[PDB]
Amino acid sequence: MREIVHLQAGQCGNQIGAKFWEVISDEHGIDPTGTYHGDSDLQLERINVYYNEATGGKYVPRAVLVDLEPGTMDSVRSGPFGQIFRPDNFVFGQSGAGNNWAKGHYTEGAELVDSVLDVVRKEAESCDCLQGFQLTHSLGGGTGSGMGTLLISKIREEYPDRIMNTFSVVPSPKVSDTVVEPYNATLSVHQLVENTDETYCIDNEALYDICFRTLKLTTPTYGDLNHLVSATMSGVTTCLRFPGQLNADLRKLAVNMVPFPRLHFFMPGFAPLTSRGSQQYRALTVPELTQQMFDAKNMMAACDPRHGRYLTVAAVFRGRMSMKEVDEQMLNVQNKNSSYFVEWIPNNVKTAVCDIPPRGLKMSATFIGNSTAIQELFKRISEQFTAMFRRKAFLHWYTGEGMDEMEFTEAESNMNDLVSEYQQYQDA
Amino acid sequence: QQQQRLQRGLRRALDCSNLSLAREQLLQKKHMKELCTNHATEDYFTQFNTGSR
Ligand SMILES: Nc1nc2c(ncn2[C@@H]2O[C@H](COP(=O)(O)OP(=O)(O)O)[C@@H](O)[C@H]2O)c(=O)[nH]1
Repeated sequence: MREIVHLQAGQCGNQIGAKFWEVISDEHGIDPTGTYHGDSDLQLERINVYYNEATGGKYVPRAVLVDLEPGTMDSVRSGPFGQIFRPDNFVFGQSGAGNNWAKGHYTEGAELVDSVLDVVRKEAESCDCLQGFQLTHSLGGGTGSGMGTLLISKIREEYPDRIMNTFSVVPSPKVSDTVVEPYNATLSVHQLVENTDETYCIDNEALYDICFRTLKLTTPTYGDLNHLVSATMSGVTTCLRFPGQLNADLRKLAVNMVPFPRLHFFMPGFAPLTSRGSQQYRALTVPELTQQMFDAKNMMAACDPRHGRYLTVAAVFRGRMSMKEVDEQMLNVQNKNSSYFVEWIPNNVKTAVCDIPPRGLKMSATFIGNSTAIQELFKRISEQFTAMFRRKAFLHWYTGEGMDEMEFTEAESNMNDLVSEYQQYQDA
Repeated sequence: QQQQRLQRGLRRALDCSNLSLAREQLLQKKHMKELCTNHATEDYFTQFNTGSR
């Protein structure tokens, strides 16, 4: 009825998707073998947003898992939930992407793309009324960035009304993996602004400071970082599956946070994150979810909105709760701080209330917020492109693949007006 | 005089029914306090450190 076709790309995308599907499948009560052994009847009525049918009460996801080397999805199949994925939905090449986006934008990923479009158009036309798609990828890779921006572009030219959404994993600016991550990440952003009209930013160093300083773990891992990418991700689609008092789909999220089609770069967060030994001391009420969700520390981008300006705000609430305390705190954070909120928009916050709490909890909350504090993400990635580029350093990897150097200069310059767009909403 | 005594009796019957409903509404608000309270069980905490990559 309101289906979501889920698209993944890369080593990030195959190991974010493998953990997110561990979250929905126990949210809806699905065992590791496919079938349903839940306890209520609300876990079965709206399951078709993500799952399909089979023989014998077996439900198989509407996912497509895409990569450019066969070794990445050997661990995605050997997982606790590896045998619930349909065997044809995995797409793999043989030669790698090599941390070079044009290898996967023109040569390797441009010949893998036409076998995935034969897959995504098979799982899209089985939807009775598809709401839209969803992508998770890393701009700093070669597969999910070189080819994942090709996969966006061939589904926005064909299906131009349904939603396209992106849980992008942008490069962290302080300490990151790969040296040549500027080129694969800067260049894909200019081909990302046209074709999505909703995009988040999940920086991997903004997941480390939560799982160390707030969750108070000893050895964090990537398995304890995909729990935070996923608990956000089900927390934006939760009224589409569980009935509540004020619903909001994935379409009504955008309507109240993108007022111009170049303004779709938000900053996620997630509120009830407490340490186990420090769980007894916490007070647990409504205004200690709106307390912790709006701290700049909690935020899942590595950029602060004290420097910037909350253009609009959204929030989704789960759990049976009281509309007086939901609606007064949202007013309360907004009235005190005039300098953090724009002029020319009177009310900046949207509210949604689901009923079913997440697994192991009674209440929760999720945040999506538009800012002009995310053009401080883009200037620090466009200072290290043009530092490296005007000395022509790594250039032979890229311009020896059939890619002009005038093609660099447009996404060097015409990307930068999007940066100069956001500072004119520092004015009125 | 008979009708005035009957009227006073009707008002006192109203008072008794209101008293019963007041005790039940106290019960309802005491139950409603324990829904906006949050509490995280051990399932949420066993969600962490399960994948050692
Ligand atoms: N935040 C996060 N980052 C990941 C995860 N898996 C890999 N990465 C990061 O993504 C980068 C590697 O992705 P990569 O393999 O290059 O992407 P691909 O080329 O598209 O397959 C590294 O910088 C890692 O730090 C994950 O589960 N979460």
